[PDB]
Amino acid sequence: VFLGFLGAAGSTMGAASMTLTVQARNLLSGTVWGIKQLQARVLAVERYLRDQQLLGIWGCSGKLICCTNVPWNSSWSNRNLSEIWDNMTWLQWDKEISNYTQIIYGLLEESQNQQEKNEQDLLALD
Amino acid sequence: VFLGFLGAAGSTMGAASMTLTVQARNLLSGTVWGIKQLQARVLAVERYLRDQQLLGIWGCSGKLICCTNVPWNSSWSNRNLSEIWDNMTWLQWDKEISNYTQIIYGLLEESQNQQEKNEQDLLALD
Amino acid sequence: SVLTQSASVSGSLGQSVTISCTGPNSVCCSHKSISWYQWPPGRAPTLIIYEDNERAPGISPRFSGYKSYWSAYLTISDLRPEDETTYYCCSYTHNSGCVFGTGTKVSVLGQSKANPSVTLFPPSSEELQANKATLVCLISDFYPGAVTVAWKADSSPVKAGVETTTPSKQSNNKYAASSYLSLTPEQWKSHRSYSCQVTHEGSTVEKTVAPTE
Amino acid sequence: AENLWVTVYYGVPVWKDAETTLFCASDAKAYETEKHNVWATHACVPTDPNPQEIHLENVTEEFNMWKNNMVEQMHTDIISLWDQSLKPCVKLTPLCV
Amino acid sequence: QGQLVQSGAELKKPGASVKISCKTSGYRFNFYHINWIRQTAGRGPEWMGWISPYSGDKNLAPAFQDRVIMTTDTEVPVTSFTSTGAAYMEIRNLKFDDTGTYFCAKGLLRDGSSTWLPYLWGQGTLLTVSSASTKGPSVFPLAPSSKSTSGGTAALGCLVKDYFPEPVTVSWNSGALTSGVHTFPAVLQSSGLYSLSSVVTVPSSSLGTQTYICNVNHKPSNTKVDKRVEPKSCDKGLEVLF
Amino acid sequence: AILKCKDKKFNGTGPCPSVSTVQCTHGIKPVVSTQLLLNGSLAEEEVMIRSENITNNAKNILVQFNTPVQINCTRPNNNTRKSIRIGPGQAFYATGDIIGDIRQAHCNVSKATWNETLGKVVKQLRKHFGNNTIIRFANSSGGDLEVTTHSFNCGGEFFYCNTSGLFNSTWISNNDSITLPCRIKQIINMWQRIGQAMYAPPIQGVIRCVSNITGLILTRDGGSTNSTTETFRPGGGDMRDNWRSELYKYKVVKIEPLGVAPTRCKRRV
Ligand SMILES: *[C@@H]1O[C@H](CO)[C@@H](O[C@@H]2O[C@H](CO)[C@@H](O[C@@H]3O[C@H](CO[C@H]4O[C@H](CO)[C@@H](O)[C@H](O[C@H]5O[C@H](CO)[C@@H](O)[C@H](O)[C@@H]5O[C@H]5O[C@H](CO)[C@@H](O)[C@H](O)[C@@H]5O)[C@@H]4O)[C@@H](O)[C@H](O[C@H]4O[C@H](CO)[C@@H](O)[C@H](O)[C@@H]4O[C@H]4O[C@H](CO)[C@@H](O)[C@H](O)[C@@H]4O)[C@@H]3O)[C@H](O)[C@H]2NC(C)=O)[C@H](O)[C@H]1NC(C)=O
Ligand SMILES: *[C@@H]1O[C@H](CO)[C@@H](O[C@@H]2O[C@H](CO)[C@@H](O[C@@H]3O[C@H](CO[C@H]4O[C@H](CO)[C@@H](O)[C@H](O[C@H]5O[C@H](CO)[C@@H](O)[C@H](O)[C@@H]5O)[C@@H]4O)[C@@H](O)[C@H](O[C@H]4O[C@H](CO)[C@@H](O)[C@H](O)[C@@H]4O[C@H]4O[C@H](CO)[C@@H](O)[C@H](O)[C@@H]4O)[C@@H]3O)[C@H](O)[C@H]2NC(C)=O)[C@H](O)[C@H]1NC(C)=O
Ligand SMILES: *[C@@H]1O[C@H](CO)[C@@H](O[C@@H]2O[C@H](CO)[C@@H](O[C@@H]3O[C@H](CO[C@H]4O[C@H](CO[C@H]5O[C@H](CO)[C@@H](O)[C@H](O)[C@@H]5O)[C@@H](O)[C@H](O[C@H]5O[C@H](CO)[C@@H](O)[C@H](O)[C@@H]5O)[C@@H]4O)[C@@H](O)[C@H](O[C@H]4O[C@H](CO)[C@@H](O)[C@H](O)[C@@H]4O)[C@@H]3O)[C@H](O)[C@H]2NC(C)=O)[C@H](O)[C@H]1NC(C)=O
Ligand SMILES: *[C@@H]1O[C@H](CO)[C@@H](O[C@@H]2O[C@H](CO)[C@@H](O[C@@H]3O[C@H](CO[C@H]4O[C@H](CO)[C@@H](O)[C@H](O)[C@@H]4O)[C@@H](O)[C@H](O[C@H]4O[C@H](CO)[C@@H](O)[C@H](O)[C@@H]4O[C@H]4O[C@H](CO)[C@@H](O)[C@H](O)[C@@H]4O)[C@@H]3O)[C@H](O)[C@H]2NC(C)=O)[C@H](O)[C@H]1NC(C)=O
Ligand SMILES: *[C@@H]1O[C@H](CO)[C@@H](O[C@@H]2O[C@H](CO)[C@@H](O[C@@H]3O[C@H](CO[C@H]4O[C@H](CO)[C@@H](O)[C@H](O)[C@@H]4O)[C@@H](O)[C@H](O[C@H]4O[C@H](CO)[C@@H](O)[C@H](O)[C@@H]4O[C@H]4O[C@H](CO)[C@@H](O)[C@H](O)[C@@H]4O)[C@@H]3O)[C@H](O)[C@H]2NC(C)=O)[C@H](O)[C@H]1NC(C)=O
Ligand SMILES: *[C@@H]1O[C@H](CO)[C@@H](O[C@@H]2O[C@H](CO)[C@@H](O[C@@H]3O[C@H](CO[C@H]4O[C@H](CO[C@H]5O[C@H](CO)[C@@H](O)[C@H](O)[C@@H]5O[C@H]5O[C@H](CO)[C@@H](O)[C@H](O)[C@@H]5O)[C@@H](O)[C@H](O)[C@@H]4O)[C@@H](O)[C@H](O)[C@@H]3O)[C@H](O)[C@H]2NC(C)=O)[C@H](O)[C@H]1NC(C)=O
Ligand SMILES: *[C@@H]1O[C@H](CO)[C@@H](O[C@@H]2O[C@H](CO)[C@@H](O[C@@H]3O[C@H](CO[C@H]4O[C@H](CO)[C@@H](O)[C@H](O)[C@@H]4O)[C@@H](O)[C@H](O[C@H]4O[C@H](CO)[C@@H](O)[C@H](O)[C@@H]4O)[C@@H]3O)[C@H](O)[C@H]2NC(C)=O)[C@H](O)[C@H]1NC(C)=O
Ligand SMILES: *[C@@H]1O[C@H](CO)[C@@H](O)[C@H](O)[C@H]1NC(C)=O
Ligand SMILES: *[C@@H]1O[C@H](CO)[C@@H](O)[C@H](O)[C@H]1NC(C)=O
Ligand SMILES: *[C@@H]1O[C@H](CO)[C@@H](O)[C@H](O)[C@H]1NC(C)=O
Ligand SMILES: *[C@@H]1O[C@H](CO)[C@@H](O)[C@H](O)[C@H]1NC(C)=O
Ligand SMILES: *[C@@H]1O[C@H](CO)[C@@H](O)[C@H](O)[C@H]1NC(C)=O
Repeated sequence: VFLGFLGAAGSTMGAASMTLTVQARNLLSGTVWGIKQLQARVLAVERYLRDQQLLGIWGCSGKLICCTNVPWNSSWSNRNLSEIWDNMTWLQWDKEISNYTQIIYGLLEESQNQQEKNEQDLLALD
Repeated sequence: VFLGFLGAAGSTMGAASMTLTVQARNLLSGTVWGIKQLQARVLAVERYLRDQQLLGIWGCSGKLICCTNVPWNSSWSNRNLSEIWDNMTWLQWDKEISNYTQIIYGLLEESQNQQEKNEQDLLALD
Repeated sequence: SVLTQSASVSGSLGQSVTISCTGPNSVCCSHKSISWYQWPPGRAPTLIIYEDNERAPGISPRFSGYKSYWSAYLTISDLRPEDETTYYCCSYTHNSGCVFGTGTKVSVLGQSKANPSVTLFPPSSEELQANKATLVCLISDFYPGAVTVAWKADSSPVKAGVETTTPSKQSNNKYAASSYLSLTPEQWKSHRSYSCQVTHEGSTVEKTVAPTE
Repeated sequence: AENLWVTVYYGVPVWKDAETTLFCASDAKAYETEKHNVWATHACVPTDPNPQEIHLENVTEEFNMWKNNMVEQMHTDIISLWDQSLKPCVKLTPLCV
Repeated sequence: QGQLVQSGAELKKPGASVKISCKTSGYRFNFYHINWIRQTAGRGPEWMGWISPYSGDKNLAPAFQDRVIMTTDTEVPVTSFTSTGAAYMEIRNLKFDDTGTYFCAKGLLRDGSSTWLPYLWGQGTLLTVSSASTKGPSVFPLAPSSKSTSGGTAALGCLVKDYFPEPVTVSWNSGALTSGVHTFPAVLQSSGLYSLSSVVTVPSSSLGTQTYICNVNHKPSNTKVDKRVEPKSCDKGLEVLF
Repeated sequence: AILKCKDKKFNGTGPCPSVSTVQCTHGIKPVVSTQLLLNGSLAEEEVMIRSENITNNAKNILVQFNTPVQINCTRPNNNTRKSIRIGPGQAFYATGDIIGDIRQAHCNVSKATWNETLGKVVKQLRKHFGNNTIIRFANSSGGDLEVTTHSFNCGGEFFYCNTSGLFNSTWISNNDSITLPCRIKQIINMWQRIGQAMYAPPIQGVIRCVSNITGLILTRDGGSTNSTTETFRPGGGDMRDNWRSELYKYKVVKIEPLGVAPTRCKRRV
C-alpha cells in the first residue's frame, strides 16, 4: 500500500522502514520573491548533500538500509529488537539515540576508511 | 591518532593516506555580506560535485582509495613504491604527476564505460 | 481446565527449578505460542516470557522457557527468596485469545526460618457497648507459612464460635495469619481462664488471658 | 545473534522543528489580472493544479501559534513587497506647500 | 510505562448488571489493546476479551459473548507520545459465579504476534454478586500492647469487627506515617459477614506527641470513619517499659 | 514540511491529534484591517476564541467566526479626478469636482445576524469566565485613528468606520440593518510608518465593496475585582495578529532522514 510522504509517521519502525523510498523521493525537486526562491533552492541541495556526504564517508551510498561493523553500545538504547521495530516509532526512537548520534557517526567514519585501507591489501596480494 | 584537517600535510603519502576521511569530511557544511555568502555556498557544492563527477565516471564512487585497470606509465613518475608512499608527501607528489593528470583521467574515463559495456554481456549470457 | 500445569515444584536458594505446562493438541503446543506469568495471590501479576523464549523488559537472565512439540515448560534459575509464589501460563496466538491453565505454587527451600512476633489485643471498653464480646489474636513474621490455632475451656476444647483463617505472604517475604473468637459477656467474672494456642514447627507460642479486668 | 549491530537508514520519517525561508505560490488568474497592478504576483511561483495534503495517522504534534515564525516572515514579506512597489511611484515633495 | 487506575468495589444483587471503568495515563491509549481478566475463585483466572481503542475491534470468549460488551472512550492527549484515555466493560447478566476480582490490562506491543498480550495491569476491581444487603463497618480501638519488654517495643492499631462486603482501606493520618505499615486480612463469620484488624509498631516513650487517626473508608456504600486509640493498656509488660 | 492541524476544535496551542503534512499553506490573502478581520477562512463547527494568555488582559483575543456576517460598504459620492503636471514625467492626481450629492461613507451589517453571532461568542466566552457571568460589549477606549476604528481598503481608498454601534451590548446568563459611518483618507501612514507616507490617488466614480466578517480582535478590561461583569472592547495595533489568525493551522519543520538503529546484521568482509 502507498500512504504518502511522511505517512508512516505514527507507524512502527518496521512498517516505516518499508516506505523509505517515498521520504527519500520527495526531497529534491519537490525581485522580492526571487531571492527567497534562490536561498531555498540552495538550502535544499546543501541539506541533501550533507546526508549523501555521510552515507559516502560510511559505506552506505546504496543506500536506504545499510549494515555496518560498529556494534551497538547497549548504553545507547539497550531495548530489545521487537520493542523498537515492531513497537516504537522513529519520531520517538530518534530522541533516545539523539544524545550520541554524532559520537556514533564517528565510529562509522573510521570504520569505513579502515575497510578501504584493508581491501587494497587484498587486491594487492591477489 | 587524530591530527586534524590537513594535519598530515607534511606526512608521508602512506601516513597521509590514512587520514583521508578527515579531509573528505570538512569539505561541505564546514545585503552586502548576503551575496558573498551565496556565491560561496554554491562554489563549495560546485567544486565538491566536480570531484564526485570524476569518481563516478570512473568506478570509484566508494570511495577514498580505488584501484583501476589503467597501468602506470613509468614516464609519469618512474619512482619506486617505497620512495613515494614511505617517503614523499602529497604536496610534493602532486607537482610531479601534475603534467599528465588530465591525460591520466582520460584513460580512466574510457576504461569504466568499457567495464560496463562488458558486464552487461556477462549478466546477459548469465 | 484444559491447559495442564503442575501442582507444585521445589528448589534451594541459588538453585534451579522447572514447571510443565502441557495440554491436548486442541490447546498446546504445535502451531501455538505460550506465555508465562508470576501472579501473587491478591496482587497484580507480572509477565515473564512470551513467544516461548522471548523475555519481557525487566527480566533477569535466569528466567528461561522452552516449548516442546507436546509440552511447554518454564525454568527459573538463581532462586531468590521472593520467587516463592504462584505462577500461570497461557495459550495464545495473534488473532485468538488467552487460555489460562490450572495453577502452580512454587515452594523455595534452603531458606532460614523465623520466630513469630505475637501481640494479642483484648477487646476495648467501647466494643462491649453493643453488646458483643470477642478477641483479637494476631501473629506475624514466621516461616514456614503454616500454623494451627486452638483453644480451651476448663480442661476441654472449645466447640463453638471459632473463625480461623489462612496465612499470606508479606512485603518482607514472611507470612502472617489472624484468628478471632466470640465469648458471652456473662462468662467474664464467672469463667476463670482461657488459652489462645497458636502452634508452630520451630517453637510454640500462645497468648493466654484470664478475665478479671 | 545476541550481539546487535547498528544499521543506518535513509528516508526515515522524522522531523525537527525549524525556521526557514519559505516561498510564495499564486494562481494563473492572478497573472491574468494583468494591468501591471497586483504586487509580486509575477515573481511569485504558481500553485498546484492537483494539491495533496497527506494525512499522518497515529501522530500528535505540539502546535503554538503565538510562537510561530511564518507569520513574522509573512508580516515582513508584506511590508517589503509593498515598500518596493513605491520606488517607481512619484514623489509628492512639492505638494508640501 | 504509565499507570492504569480503576473503579472501586461495589455490590449488585443477582439478576442485575454492572459496569467497570479503567483510566489510562503515561502511554498512548490508542497505541495498545485493552484486555480484561477476572480472578474468580471457581475457574481460577479467566480472560473475558479485549478491544482496540484505535480500530474498535472486539474479541471476547464464548463464555462472555452473549453476556458482556466491551466499551472504550475517546483519547485526550498530554504530549505527542502520551495521553489520557479510559475503557469499560458492561456485563449484562449476573450469576453466582461472577463473584470475584476483575482486572484491566493493556497490550504488549503495537505490532507482532503478541500484540494484545496483557503486559501492564491495573490494581484490581472487586465484585460480590450477592442477595445480601450492605453492612457498615463497626470500628473500635485496640488497647496498646508490647512484644518484647526488654527490646524496647510497643504496638497499637484499629479494629473492624463486622462488615460486608470487602475490601477496606488502611491509611494513617491522611497518609503521613510510613512506618510499620501492617495489616491482617478478614475472616468470614458463620452467618456470612467479614471481620478484620490492623496494627502498627511504635515506641513506648511517645504518647501525647503521637497522633492516632486511621482515616479508613468502605466505598461500596459511601461510608467514612475516623478513630483514635487511647493510652489505657492491657498487658502489664507495656507499663513496665515506661 | 508544513504540518496542518486538521482538528476542528483547536485553540492553537498544544498537542494536535489530527495532523497532516503539506507543501504549501492555503490561499492566505493579506487583508490588512483593524477591529474586525474580513474575508478570512472561517471555523468549521464552533466560534473559536483564541488567545496566548486569556487570564491576562494585556493579551488580545482572536475570535474566529463560524458563520460569515456580510458587511456592505461604500463611498456614495461620484468623485472626479484631474491630473496635474508636476513635470516632467511627474504628475499629481488631484481630486476634482464632486458630481451629485455630498453624502457620507458608511457600512451596513444585519442587526439580526450580528445579534446572532455576538450570541455565539458569549456562549463560548462563558466557558472561560463562568456560567453565571455578564459579558457586555463596549467601544474603543482611546488611541490612534489607526486603531480606534475599523480600518480597511475598499475600491482603492482607505476607510475608518466607527464601530460604536457594533460594540454596544450586554448579555445575561439566561427588518433593517446597522448603518455605521466611516471616514476616508488619502495620505496614509500604515504599518506604524515614520519616515515615509503614501498618497492614495482619487478613485474616480462611486465605490462599494461587499465582504464577510471572519473574525475580531477583542480586548478585555483589566480592572476586574472578581466582578462577573468583565466587559470587552475591539482592538488592533499589531498587524501580526491578522496573519496569526490565518496561520494558526501551520508549523514549519526540518526533515532529517538519516536514521540509525540496531538490527542483527553485519556487513560483509
Ligand atoms: C472580499 O471579497 C470580495 C469578493 O471578491 C471583494 O469584492 C471585490 O471588490 C473589488 C473592489 O474592491 C471588485 O473589483 C472591482 O469590480 C468592479 C466591478 O466590475 C467587475 O466585476 C463585475 C462583476 O461584479 C464584472 O462583470 C466586471 O467585468 C467582467 O467582465 C469583463 C469582460 O466584459 C472581464 O474582463 C472581467 O474580468 C469580468 O469577468 C467576469 O465575467 C465573465 C463573464 O462575462 C466571467 O466568465 C469571469 O469569470 C468574471 O466573473 C468587472 O470585473 C470593477 O469596475 C473594478 O475595476 C477596476 O479595478 C480593476 C482592478 O483589477 C481594474 O482591472 C479595472 O480596469 C478597474 O480599474 C481601472 O479602471 C477604472 C475605470 O475603468 C479606473 O478608474 C481605475 O483607476 C483603473 O485605471 C474592480 O475590478 C471585485 O469585483 C469584487 N469581487 C467580486 C467577486 O465582484 C471584497 O473587496 C473583499 N473585501 C475586501 C475588504 O477586500
Ligand atoms: C449586501 O448586498 C447584497 C447584494 O449586493 C444584498 O443581498 C441581496 O439582497 C436582495 C434583496 O435585499 C436580493 O434580491 C432578491 O432577489 C430575489 C430573486 O430575484 C431573481 O429572481 C426573480 C424570479 O423569482 C426574477 O424575476 C428577478 O429578476 C427581476 O428583478 C430584477 C431586479 O431585482 C430586474 O432587473 C429583472 O429584469 C426582473 O424584473 C431576479 O432575477 C427576489 O425573489 C427577492 O425579492 C423579490 O420578491 C419579493 C416577493 O417575495 C418582492 O417583494 C421583491 O420586491 C422582489 O421582487 C423582485 O422580483 C420579482 C420576481 O420575484 C419581480 O417581478 C419584481 O419586479 C422584483 O424585481 C429579492 O429581490 C439579492 O439576491 C441579494 N444578493 C445577494 C448576492 O445576496 C445584501 O442584502 C446586502 N447586505 C447588507 C447588510 O447590506
Ligand atoms: C496506529 O496504531 C494502532 C495501535 O498501535 C495500530 O493498530 C495495530 O495494528 C497492528 C497491525 O500492524 C495489529 O496487529 C495485528 O493484528 C492482526 C489481527 O488479526 C485478525 O484477527 C483479529 C481478532 O479476530 C478474532 O476475533 C474475531 C471475532 O471475535 C474472530 O472472527 C477472529 O477469527 C479472531 O478469533 C481482528 O480483530 C483483526 O481485524 C483487523 O483486520 C480485519 C481484516 O483482516 C479488519 O476487517 C479489521 O477492521 C481489523 O483491521 C484481524 O482480522 C494480526 O493478524 C496481526 O498478526 C500478523 O502480523 C504478525 C507480525 O506483526 C505475524 O506474526 C502474524 O502471523 C500475522 O501475519 C497483527 O498481530 C494490532 O492489533 C493493532 N492494535 C490496535 C490497538 O489497534 C495501527 O495499525 C496504527 N496505524 C498506523 C497507520 O500507524
Ligand atoms: C462614534 O460614534 C459615537 C456614537 O454615535 C459618537 O458619539 C457621539 O458623538 C456626538 C458628537 O459627535 C455626541 O453629540 C450628540 O450630538 C447630537 C446631535 O445634535 C443635534 O441635536 C441637538 C439637540 O439634541 C442640537 O442642539 C444639535 O444642533 C443637533 O441638531 C445631540 O442630540 C446629542 O445631545 C443629546 O444630549 C444632550 C445632553 O444630554 C441633550 O441636551 C440633547 O437633547 C441630546 O438628547 C439626549 O438627552 C436627552 C435628555 O436631555 C434624551 O432624552 C435623549 O434621548 C438623548 O439621550 C449629543 O450632543 C453624541 O452624544 C455621542 N453619542 C453618545 C452615545 O455619546 C462618537 O463621537 C463617534 N466617534 C468619534 C471619534 O466621533
Ligand atoms: C447602544 O444601544 C442602546 C440600545 O440597546 C442605545 O440606547 C438608547 O439610549 C437612549 C438614550 O440616549 C434611549 O432613550 C431614552 O433613554 C432614557 C434614559 O433614562 C435614564 O436616565 C434618566 C436621566 O436622564 C433617568 O431619570 C431614567 O430613570 C433612566 O435612568 C429612558 O428613560 C427612555 O426610556 C423610557 O421610555 C420607555 C418608553 O416609554 C419606557 O419603557 C422606559 O421604561 C423609560 O421610562 C422610564 O423613564 C421615565 C423618565 O424618562 C420614567 O418616567 C418612567 O417611569 C421609566 O422609569 C428612553 O429609552 C433609547 O431608548 C435607548 N435605546 C433603546 C432601544 O432603548 C444607545 O444609544 C446605543 N449607543 C450607541 C453608541 O450606539
Ligand atoms: C463569504 O461568504 C459566502 C457565503 O455566504 C461565501 O460563498 C460561499 O463559498 C463557499 C466556499 O467557497 C461555496 O461552497 C462551495 O460549495 C460547493 C458545493 O458543491 C459540492 O457539494 C454538493 C452537496 O454536497 C453535500 O452532500 C454530500 C452528500 O452527497 C455530502 O457528502 C457533502 O459533504 C455535502 O454536504 C454538506 O453540505 C450540506 C449543505 O449543502 C450540509 O447540510 C452538510 O451537513 C454538509 O456540510 C455536491 O452535490 C456537489 O457535487 C459538490 O461536491 C463545493 O464544491 C465547493 O468546494 C464550495 O464548498 C459556496 O457556494 C459560496 N456561496 C455563495 C452564495 O457565494 C464566500 O466564499 C465568502 N467570502 C467572500 C469573499 O465572499
Ligand atoms: C497569564 O498572566 C498572568 C499575569 O497577568 C499570570 O499569572 C501570574 O502567575 C504568577 C506565577 O506564574 C503569579 O505569581 C506571582 O509572581 C510574581 C513574580 O514577580 C517577582 O519576580 C520578578 C522576576 O523578575 C520581579 O521582577 C518582580 O519584581 C517580583 O519580585 C510575584 O511578585 C507575585 O507575588 C509574590 O511575591 C511578592 C514579593 O515580591 C509577595 O509579597 C507576594 O505575597 C507573592 O508571594 C506572585 O508570586 C502571579 O500571582 C499571577 N498573577 C495573576 C494576576 O494571575 C499567568 O501565569 C499567565 N499565564 C501563563 C500561562 O503564563
Ligand atoms: C558500551 O558498552 C560497554 C559494555 O558493553 C560499557 O562498558 C560502556 O560504558 C558502553 N559505552 C558507554 C558510552 O557507556
Ligand atoms: C609509457 O611507457 C611506454 C613504455 O612502457 C613508453 O614507450 C611511453 O612513451 C610512455 N608514455 C609516455 C607518454 O611517454
Ligand atoms: C531480548 O529478547 C530475546 C529473545 O530471545 C532474549 O533472549 C533476550 O534475553 C532479551 N533481552 C533482554 C535484555 O531482555
Ligand atoms: C437580540 O435580538 C433580540 C430580538 O428581539 C433583541 O430583543 C435583543 O435586544 C438583542 N440583544 C441585545 C443584547 O440587545
Ligand atoms: C455552562 O452551563 C452549561 C449548561 O448547559 C453547560 O452545558 C456548560 O458545560 C457550562 N460551562 C462551564 C464552563 O461551566
